[PDB]
Amino acid sequence: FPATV
Amino acid sequence: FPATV
Amino acid sequence: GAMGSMERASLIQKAKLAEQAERYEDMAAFMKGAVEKGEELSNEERCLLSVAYKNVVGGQRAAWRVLSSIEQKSNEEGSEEKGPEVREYREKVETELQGVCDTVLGLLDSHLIKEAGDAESRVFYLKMKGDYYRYLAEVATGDDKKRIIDSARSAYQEAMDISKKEMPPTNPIRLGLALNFSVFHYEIANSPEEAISLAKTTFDEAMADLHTLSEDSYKDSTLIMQLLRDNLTLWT
Amino acid sequence: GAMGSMERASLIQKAKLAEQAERYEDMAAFMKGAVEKGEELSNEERCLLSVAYKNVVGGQRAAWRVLSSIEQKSNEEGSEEKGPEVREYREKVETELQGVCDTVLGLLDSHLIKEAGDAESRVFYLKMKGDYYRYLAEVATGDDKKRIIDSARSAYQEAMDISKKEMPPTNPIRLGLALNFSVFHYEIANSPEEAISLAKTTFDEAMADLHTLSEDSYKDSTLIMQLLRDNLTLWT
Ligand SMILES: *SCCNC(=O)C(C)(C)Oc1ccc(Cl)cc1
Ligand SMILES: *SCCNC(=O)C(C)(C)Oc1ccc(Cl)cc1
Ligand SMILES: CC(C)Oc1ccc(Cl)c2cc(C(=N)N)sc12
Ligand SMILES: CC(C)Oc1ccc(Cl)c2cc(C(=N)N)sc12
Ligand SMILES: [Mg+2]
Ligand SMILES: [Mg+2]
Ligand SMILES: [Mg+2]
Ligand SMILES: [Mg+2]
Ligand SMILES: [Mg+2]
Ligand SMILES: [Mg+2]
Repeated sequence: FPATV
Repeated sequence: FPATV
Repeated sequence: GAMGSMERASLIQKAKLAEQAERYEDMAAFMKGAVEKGEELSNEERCLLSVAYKNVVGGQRAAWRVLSSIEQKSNEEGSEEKGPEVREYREKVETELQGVCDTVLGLLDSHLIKEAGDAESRVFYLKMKGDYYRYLAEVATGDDKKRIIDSARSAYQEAMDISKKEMPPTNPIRLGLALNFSVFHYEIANSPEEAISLAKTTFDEAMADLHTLSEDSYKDSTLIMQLLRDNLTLWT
Repeated sequence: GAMGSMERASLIQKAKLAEQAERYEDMAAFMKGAVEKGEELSNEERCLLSVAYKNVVGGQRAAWRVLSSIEQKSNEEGSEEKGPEVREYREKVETELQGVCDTVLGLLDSHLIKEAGDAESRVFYLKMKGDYYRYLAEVATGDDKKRIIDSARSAYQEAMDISKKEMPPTNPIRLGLALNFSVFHYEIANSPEEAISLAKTTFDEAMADLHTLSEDSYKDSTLIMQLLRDNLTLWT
């Protein structure tokens, strides 16, 4: 999964 | 901490 | 509100303790109680609210994905029928996740966003609105799926418009918003090109502004820039 | 019982799904519902019950330790008074932990132990009884602390007596019981010598019985033997 903040 | 199962 | 009788300052203090103890459900409950006092939140308090709910919903999302994968494998050809239980349990987790998202969106709508005038607060809350509609979109399948996706898009777009007018390109909130809206494009809106373009332009514009920053600000901004680069590497 | 309307087999199936999704609170709730159907549990079902509650209470114990450490540091000389909040929140976690322990002890007493006649079931449940009284003892401070410790000791001792008569020295339940009773001696009963002696004798007697085992049984037994050795290394 891609990075999110 | 010591191991327990 | 079960936190109604606790002082605001005590709720904030306990949210910080809950974070140290990795008790994120408690942390979220304390921060909900703090928001419900009706006063605006500080920068640090916004971080506490976001961290708490991000961890709660992140765990729910991870579990939902495990269960949805099992459910998919059980519906393929040749799989043995095992009854309604996988679907039921996936639905249970999904309903709990949707409940948490509804709670966060409810705090944002009543009344965090409408009182948020500074960019650092308003962009932060609009980003959160986009994020929690995005989590609803991840599990949505019904008549309202397109409206859910569009609610996420609209919140992110308003946040982006403000961030570009009111924040420098290295501001970590602006960077994190762009990171997450880019993920929205890629994973939710079926717009991988927009996702890649947004991540690249955000990264490049931040790079060109790093020279203005102190060492500590540089560390903060480059941390999020690396996440943009990580996603670009995944996608190209 | 909120699980009262769900089939036993469905509860077991969902406990297994919850384990895969690392949803241990759900797993514990499903297994509680299964126990409350009133039928005895199989070997595998005993493992599901134990894993679920071990993970729930383990997380509570870890959080309690973090909070109790903060509370201790706040009571030292020179520390700034920060009000009742650390104590309150430690008490909140403690009360939840005690509630989980009471629930497990309640399942064991009503009526798992009294129907458990085979060593593999009875020793397992008596070990669990010792474990959950040990967790209560970790947080106890009142008039009943000695009685709580003695309840743990009594359950472990009965389990040990049966295990030595009815199980080979390499049986993993016998080994795990000895591992945990040894920890009880060291951490709860202030009996480090007994803890060390029990771990050593258990290890040595298991070593001498490994020759009787298949490759797969050997793997199971040596895994727990290494935990005994790990604790001995910590303690010597
Ligand atoms: S506000 C939460 C504290 N900040 C963080 O955890 C990291 C990821 C280091 O920074 C950001 C989080 C959220 C945003 Cl919108 C921007 C930076
Ligand atoms: S019964 C739970 C499944 N077994 C385990 O997780 C390990 C630790 C490998 O084995 C034992 C657990 C509990 C006991 Cl009492 C003995 C072995
Ligand atoms: C991860 C760090 C670098 O991001 C932050 C920036 C600023 C504040 Cl005030 C804050 C409070 C935070 C928390 N209790 N997690 S994190 C955080
Ligand atoms: C960790 C393993 C080697 O210990 C076991 C032995 C025997 C059974 Cl039947 C079983 C079921 C288990 C589970 N769902 N965690 S673990 C487990
Ligand atoms: Mg108050
Ligand atoms: Mg649904
Ligand atoms: Mg644009
Ligand atoms: Mg049934
Ligand atoms: Mg107490
Ligand atoms: Mg003895």
